[PDB]
Amino acid sequence: GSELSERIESFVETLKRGGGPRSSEEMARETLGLLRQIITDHRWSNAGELMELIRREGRRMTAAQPSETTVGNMVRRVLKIIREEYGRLHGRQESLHKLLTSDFSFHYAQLQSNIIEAINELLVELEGTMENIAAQALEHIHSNEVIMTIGFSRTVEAFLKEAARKRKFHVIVAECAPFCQGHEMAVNLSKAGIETTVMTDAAIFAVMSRVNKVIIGTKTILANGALRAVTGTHTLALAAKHHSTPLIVCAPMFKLSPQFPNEEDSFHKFVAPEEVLPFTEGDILEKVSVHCPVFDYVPPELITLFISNIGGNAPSYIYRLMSELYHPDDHVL
Amino acid sequence: GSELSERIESFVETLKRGGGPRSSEEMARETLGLLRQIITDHRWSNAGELMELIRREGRRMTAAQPSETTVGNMVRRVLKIIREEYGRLHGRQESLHKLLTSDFSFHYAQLQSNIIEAINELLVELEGTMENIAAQALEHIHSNEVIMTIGFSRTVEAFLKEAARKRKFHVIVAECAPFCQGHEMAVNLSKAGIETTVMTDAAIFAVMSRVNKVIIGTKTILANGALRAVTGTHTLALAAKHHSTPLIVCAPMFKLSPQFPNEEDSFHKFVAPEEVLPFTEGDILEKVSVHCPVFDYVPPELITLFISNIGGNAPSYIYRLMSELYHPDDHVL
Repeated sequence: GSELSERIESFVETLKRGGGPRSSEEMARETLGLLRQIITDHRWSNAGELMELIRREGRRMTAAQPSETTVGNMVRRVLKIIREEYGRLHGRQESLHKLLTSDFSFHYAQLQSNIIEAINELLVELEGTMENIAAQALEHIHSNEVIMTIGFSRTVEAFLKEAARKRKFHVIVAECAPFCQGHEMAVNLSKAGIETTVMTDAAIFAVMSRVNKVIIGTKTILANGALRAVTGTHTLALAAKHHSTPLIVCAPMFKLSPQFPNEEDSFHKFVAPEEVLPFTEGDILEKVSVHCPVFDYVPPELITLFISNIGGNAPSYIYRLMSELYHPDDHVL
Repeated sequence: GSELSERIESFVETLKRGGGPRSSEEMARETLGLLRQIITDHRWSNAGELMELIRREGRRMTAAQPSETTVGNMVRRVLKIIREEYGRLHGRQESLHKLLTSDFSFHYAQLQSNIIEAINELLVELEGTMENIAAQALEHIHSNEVIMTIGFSRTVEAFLKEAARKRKFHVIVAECAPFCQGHEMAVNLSKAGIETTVMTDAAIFAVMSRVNKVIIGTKTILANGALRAVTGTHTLALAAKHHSTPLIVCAPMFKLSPQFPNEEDSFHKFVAPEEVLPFTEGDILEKVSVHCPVFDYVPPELITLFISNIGGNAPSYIYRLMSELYHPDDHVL
């Protein structure tokens, strides 16, 4: 009751003010725990009331920070789990087969336990996602390869660290300006014995002719296979496509969002201009427009392969995965 | 004279039957020497008779073996030299300037010596073409590069041997089947300490993703910048273009031919089918048509740079280099 309300308010304020869970997996775990607490503590009779309550809470959390798609993905996953459990306990996707060959008000006592155990199984699968992704490193990295990365991705770091246990290769890291988090990735990889190079994004094209493949992380994966990545990733993808360099996206399954790139002006995250132009510039700041987008849109045609905890896939198959995780009626939320 | 006629007949029969000068430079030297002997021994009152007799001899030599463009190039170079000598001694290109602004057979008793000394200067410049081309190796090869070659080219071998004196790199050689002369190139490069790999042409597209640049020779350079190279070079150029891999053609200036790719069905050299399908196959040879083209046509858009004894040029500039060497009236010959 009161404790749940305080937790929800704290989560919303943390999302609004930034910070909090640095790891995306940690944020997904916290969202799943909050949803589990909402299901346990709040009073509901049938599946419809629970779905409406979850929809309202997910709407609030999404409006708190629209750029954090993991919270909305978790809300939609919980809604799909609830729908599946209700259909299994009560009854027995849109397609041509369904079109040709032709009510959540009922209450069941054991529905809540099934929902809770399904959520617990989802959390358990979430805990082992990084190791599952990293276990496929050897199938994609050969001897004396050159790998190009941008920013600081923990999944890519685990990928490269696992691959380095048995193979020798070179890794080039571009500092994702202004927040040059690529330096941390470079020093972490160098601490593991991998030979690493530090360079600015301005050189991404220049060295791209000597890169064998590109391995990057992402913030969100759209329904068409497009990426919401860190800024400068679109340029890296274009440079890789210019040289036909394969581009690999190491992204967990919980970063898939059933949204489409139709939305505008809310995609990129705009932060204070101080990161790009310091306040000490003076008078010229009065008549200069400074914009600092944090995220970038990458079209699906620039992506070669998606590596997730379930294996490797092409972007053209992403829709099917998105059909297996989310109900089409929960896209609007 | 009888000796000159017998030399011309021997040259023509050697061209018709194949073999003879293994290197292109040796064939150019022999053609220039034959033309000089023709000019000295034959009796001509004026420049017109000399030009017509040289045209007749060049027609005979070209008809002896059309695929050997070096002989015709030498004939046209000598004709242009004669034209320029006569114009300088007697008088003082098509362009808009000439169009807006707007006669041989005049004996001068001094043209022969000028022609002979110009031919001698051309031969002297020809002697040092290979070293001039190889002197530019260090400007195009960096440390730990990967180079891809096809067949056996003397100029590329000199290029790589000169570059290896100061730099360490990897060279991949594709055997130009059926005449697997790439084995000789690989062995020779390994004798110089360069690390080399032997592979078939079927693997070209398989390995171009790990190649930094492609350095190849050619048999002929066309007026539009196109190439007549060994069979299999077109697919190599297409694979390099697929990966935006720069393609460098190391070819001396005497391989430029003012002809255009309009000519068809005589471009490639067709040899006995024994090289592709052995005679021991038996009955199936009765109803099987097997063709063995020796040369391939490479469009100019697949070539990045031409390296010759005068430096580096783009294909789009080839026409100018072609206008500086040959008169437009001698293209038909």
